[PDB]
Amino acid sequence: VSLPRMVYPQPKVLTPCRKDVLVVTPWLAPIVWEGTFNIDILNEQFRLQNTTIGLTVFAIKKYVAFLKLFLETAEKHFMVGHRVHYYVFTDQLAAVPRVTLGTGRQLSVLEVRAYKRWQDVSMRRMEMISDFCERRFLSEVDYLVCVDVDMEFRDHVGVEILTPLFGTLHPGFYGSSREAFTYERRPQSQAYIPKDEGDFYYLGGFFGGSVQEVQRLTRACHQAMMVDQANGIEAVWHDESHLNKYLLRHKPTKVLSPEYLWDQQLLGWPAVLRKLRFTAVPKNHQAVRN
Amino acid sequence: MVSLPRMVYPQPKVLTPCRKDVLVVTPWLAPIVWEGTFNIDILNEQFRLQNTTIGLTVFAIKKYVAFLKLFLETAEKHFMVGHRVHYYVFTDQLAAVPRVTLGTGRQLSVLEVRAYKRWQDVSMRRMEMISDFCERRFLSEVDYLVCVDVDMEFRDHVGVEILTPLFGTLHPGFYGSSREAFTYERRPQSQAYIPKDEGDFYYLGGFFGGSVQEVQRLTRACHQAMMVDQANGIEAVWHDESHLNKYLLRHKPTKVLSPEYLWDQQLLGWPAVLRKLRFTAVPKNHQAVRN
Ligand SMILES: CCCCCCO[C@@H]1O[C@H](CO)[C@H](O)C[C@H]1O[C@@H]1O[C@@H](C)[C@@H](O)[C@@H](O)[C@@H]1O
Ligand SMILES: CCCCCCO[C@@H]1O[C@H](CO)[C@H](O)C[C@H]1O[C@@H]1O[C@@H](C)[C@@H](O)[C@@H](O)[C@@H]1O
Ligand SMILES: O=c1ccn([C@@H]2O[C@H](COP(=O)(O)OP(=O)(O)O)[C@@H](O)[C@H]2O)c(=O)[nH]1
Ligand SMILES: O=c1ccn([C@@H]2O[C@H](COP(=O)(O)OP(=O)(O)O)[C@@H](O)[C@H]2O)c(=O)[nH]1
Ligand SMILES: [Mn+2]
Ligand SMILES: [Mn+2]
Repeated sequence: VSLPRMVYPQPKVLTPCRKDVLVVTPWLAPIVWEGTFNIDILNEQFRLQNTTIGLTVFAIKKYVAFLKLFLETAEKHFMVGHRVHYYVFTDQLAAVPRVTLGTGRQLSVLEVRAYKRWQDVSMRRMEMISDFCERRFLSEVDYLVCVDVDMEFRDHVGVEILTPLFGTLHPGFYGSSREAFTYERRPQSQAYIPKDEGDFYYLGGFFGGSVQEVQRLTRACHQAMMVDQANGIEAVWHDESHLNKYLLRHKPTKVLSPEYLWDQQLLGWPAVLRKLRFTAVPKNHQAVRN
Repeated sequence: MVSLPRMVYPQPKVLTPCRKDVLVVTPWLAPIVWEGTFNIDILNEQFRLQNTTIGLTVFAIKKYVAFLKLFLETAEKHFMVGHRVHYYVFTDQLAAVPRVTLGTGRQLSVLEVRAYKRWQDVSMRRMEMISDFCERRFLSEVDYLVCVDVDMEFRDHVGVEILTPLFGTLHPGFYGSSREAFTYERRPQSQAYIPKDEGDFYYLGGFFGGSVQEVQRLTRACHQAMMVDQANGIEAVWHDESHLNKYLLRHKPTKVLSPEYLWDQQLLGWPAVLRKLRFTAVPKNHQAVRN
C-alpha cells in the first residue's frame, strides 16, 4: 500500500542521527532513541495496515493500586491514534478502576490465580500470556506489548517500537559489560549464560512483538521455568532471566533504549536520555508484596 | 525462528557507536549497511539455519555478454559465499555465456530474452523480464531476489547482511547531495515524478532486491508505470532508475545499502567514508558497447 505525499526534513547521510549512543545492533536491528525516527512516516506506515496493538498488564493483589495511573497515562502517550486493546490480568475484578478511553480503544479484564510469593506472580506472567494467545488463536491484535504495572507513561511511546520481536535495555546495565550483567550463572539452570556470552541485559517489564513471536517467546520461557522447577532451581531474576536467555538465542528485530523503561528516583536523568517515556512508580517492595 | 548456538564475539557497546561518521539508520528505522555496523558471524548463523536461498538476476543483452566472465568469477569469490545461490543470466545469446566454475550448492540458469534495439529499452525492460520470470516460477526456487547490472565486478564481501524484505542502494555520486539536486523525474506528466521537496535518498537502478514477493511487486509496478508513460509519449530522464526511485519513496525499503555496494573507482576514487569497495563498475565506453 503506497504512502501519500509527505513533506519532512531530508535524511542527511553524512550527518549522523546520534553520535553518543549505538543506534543499530551488530545483527542489524535498530536501537530506538529520540532523533532516530520520524514518527510521521512510521504512523502513516502502520495506519495504512490498520495495525491493532494489544497491551498486557498484570495487576495482582496490592498491584491493582497501580492501574489507574498506568491506564490514564497510557491514554495520553501509548499508541495514540492507533487501535489499542488493553488486557488487564487480575485476581480482583471489582478493583479495576473506571478509566475513560479514547476512541478506537477498549479494555478487557481477565481473572487469574493469585500466587503467594511475589516471584511466582511475576514468573507465571509468561504462562498466562501464552494460555491467552492459545485460547484466542490471535485474531484481535497484530502486536502484543507486555509491561509491568508499577509504571506511568510520561512521553510518547508509539509504533516505532513495533517489530516482529523486541526487548528493552535494562537502565541499570546499559553501560555495564556482559560479566557485570546479572544473568543466571548456574549451569544447572535453563537460563544459564556464561561470562563470555550476551549482547544486552533486557528488561522483564517491557517486551513484545507480533502475536506469533510473543506466543512463541512466552511458551519457551514458561517451559524453561518448568524444567527449572522440576530440577529444584529458581532463576536469579525469575521471569527476566529466562527472557535474557531467549533474546540471546533469538535476537530481537528491534531493541529499545532505557528511554522506554526508567526509574528517575534511583537513576536520575542522564544526558543520553532526551525523553523519559515510561517510568517506575516508587514502591515499597516489601510492603506492596506483603 | 531457529535457536542460535553458543557464540563468542566482542560485546556491542551502547555508549560506543560503531560509526559516528555516517547515518546507520533511516528515519523509518531501516538499517543503512556500512562496514562496522554488523557482525557477519551472527548474520551467517541466522540465515544459514533458515536454509536461505538467494537468486541473483543479471542481464547480458547483446554486447554486454563480454562482462559476464569477470562478473560471475568475482561473484564466486565474494557473493553470498556459504549460502545456496542461483544465478539467473538473461541473454539474447545462449552461446555467449562463459563456462564458469561454481562452488558447491550454487547453480546457474540461462534464460533467453529478446534484445530491444535501444539501450534505454534494454535497461528499462528488465523490470518486465524479471517480473515475468518471477511469475513463471512463483517463489519456487529462491527466498530472495537480488537484481544487478552486469558491467560490474565484486572486489570484497557481499553477503546476507543485504537480505531483508526490500532493499535499495545509495547512488555513489549523490550520497552526499541534497534532495533538490537528485536527478529524479521532474515532469508532472510522468509517473516517476518527484517534486523538489520530496525524496529521502537517490537510489540505484543497478542494485536492488528483497524477498521474492516484494521484488516481483516492485518490478511489476515499475513496468506498469513505464507502459503508462510510453502511452503518454514520455520516457523518464533516467529510465528504470527513475521509476525505482518513485517506488522506494512511496514504499520505504527495509534495508538501505551504502555506496560500498555499488561504486565507480575511476570516476569517484576511494573516499575515507568507504572502508570497503565491495561491488564496482567495470569502466566502459558508453557509445560503442551500447551501439
Ligand atoms: C548496580 C546497578 C543497579 C541498578 C538497579 C537494578 O535494578 C534491578 O535489576 C535487577 C536485575 O539485576 C532486576 O531487574 C530488578 C531491578 O529493580 C527493579 O527495577 C529498578 C529500575 C527499580 O525500579 C527497582 O526498585 C525495581 O525493583
Ligand atoms: C552529480 C553526480 C555525478 C555522478 C555520476 C552520475 O552517474 C550517472 O547518474 C545517472 C543519474 O543521475 C544514472 O544513475 C547513470 C549514472 O552513470 C552510471 O553510474 C556511474 C556510477 C558511472 O559508473 C557511469 O559510468 C555509469 O554510466
Ligand atoms: O503481587 C504482585 C506481584 C507482581 N505482579 C506483577 O508482576 C510484575 C513484576 O513485579 P515488579 O514490578 O514488582 O518487579 P520489579 O519492577 O521490581 O522488577 C508487576 O509489574 C505486576 O504486573 C502483580 O501483579 N502482583
Ligand atoms: O546494450 C545493453 C544495454 C544494457 N544492458 C544491461 O542493462 C544494465 C544497465 O545498463 P548500463 O550499465 O549501461 O547503465 P549504467 O550502469 O551505465 O548506468 C547493464 O549492466 C546490462 O546488464 C545490456 O545488457 N545491454
Ligand atoms: Mn516493576
Ligand atoms: Mn551499469
